[PDB]
Amino acid sequence: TLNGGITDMLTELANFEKNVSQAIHKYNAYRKAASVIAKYPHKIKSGAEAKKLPGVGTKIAEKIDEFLATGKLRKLEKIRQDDTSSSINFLTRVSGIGPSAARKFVDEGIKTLEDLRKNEDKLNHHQRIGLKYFGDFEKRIPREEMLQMQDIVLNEVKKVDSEYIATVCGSFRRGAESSGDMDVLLTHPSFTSESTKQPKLLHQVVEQLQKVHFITDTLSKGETKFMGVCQLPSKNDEKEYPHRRIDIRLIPKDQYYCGVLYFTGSDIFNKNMRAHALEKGFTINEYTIRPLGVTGVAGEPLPVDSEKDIFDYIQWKYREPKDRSE
DNA sequence: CCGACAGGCGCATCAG
DNA sequence: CTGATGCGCA
DNA sequence: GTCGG
Ligand SMILES: Cc1cn([C@H]2C[C@H](O)[C@@H](COP(=O)(O)OP(=O)(O)OP(=O)(O)O)O2)c(=O)[nH]c1=O
Ligand SMILES: [Ca+2]
Ligand SMILES: [Ca+2]
Ligand SMILES: [Ca+2]
Ligand SMILES: [Ca+2]
Ligand SMILES: [Ca+2]
Repeated sequence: TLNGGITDMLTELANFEKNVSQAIHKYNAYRKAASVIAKYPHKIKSGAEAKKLPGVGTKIAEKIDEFLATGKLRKLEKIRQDDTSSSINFLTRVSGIGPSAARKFVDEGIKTLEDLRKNEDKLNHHQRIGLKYFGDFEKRIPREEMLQMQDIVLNEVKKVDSEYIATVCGSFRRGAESSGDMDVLLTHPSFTSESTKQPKLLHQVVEQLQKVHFITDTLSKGETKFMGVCQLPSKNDEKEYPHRRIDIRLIPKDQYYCGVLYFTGSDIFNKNMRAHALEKGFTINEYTIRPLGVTGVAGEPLPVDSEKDIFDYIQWKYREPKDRSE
């Protein structure tokens, strides 16, 4: 809230570039700016003051100038009244409709929740589930409920095979008091970078979670990654809990820390960490950290036995999950 | 100035 | 059918 | 939209 007006403003423009301009690099640029301003511990008095931050430049500065003086932004007022823009922006709030489909729907006269709800035959499976649980997917998950979802998931995973480890990552592991969804990192000794000795390792976990009515829906599902919906059981004469987005990723056990670094986030922390490693001659994915030879070719994986080790290689002081939030 | 800008899984489509 | 490209999302 | 080489 310190520069809340400013970071709200920038985030809105970020969402505009992504969903309407389909300009993914302007999106990121505005998000980087937002991020850096949020962490800045003085009430910003001018654009010039903000320009001294990395990722804030000439044009965001002018925008901050206009906002400080008048309390709003002309470019945004216009965007707020452009019907098309607002309609394309709204439809992307549905899980499974990105900038492209949203623009296609709006060209065909589909602009509202009602339009969607009586054109189910035009949506793919994912888009349909997102529509179905549209309101639920935008409620946040209190940490108390995340703690119950974690208990179910670990216990059921345990029940399929005691050798599995499941770790709830995302904002939950960063200690947040509320979460947007649930991210589960799954490992098992039969799946490593060198061999897959059992098949259905992810499937059997999903199947067990569906069997106890915890996973209610499936958005997509391959061998290593599941994306879907889950729900806590409710007691008698109570309202049902909202349905919730759940992601489960099966990662090679020997690449656990690159993996858990990756799903712990935040999204911008990773982007800033991958972007900083690139500048120091490495590349990081969910799997490995590798060096970069002059040609742009990735060297062979470096040894890693902790989250901390990854931070060393790119000359960063270890930051606890709590301190990786935006 | 002007080239990247993080990286990859699953689903969907298109050319052959 | 592969293989390549784009989308939506993590 | 921003940066740094
Ligand atoms: C979406 C996204 C996720 N990630 C990583 C980091 C995230 O912690 C993880 C998935 O987390 P998410 O499920 O996106 O949740 P979150 O960490 O954003 O927190 P919230 O629930 O409050 O929205 O994957 C990226 O590196 N880049 C991205 O763009
Ligand atoms: Ca700057
Ligand atoms: Ca969406
Ligand atoms: Ca999450
Ligand atoms: Ca997620
Ligand atoms: Ca029900």
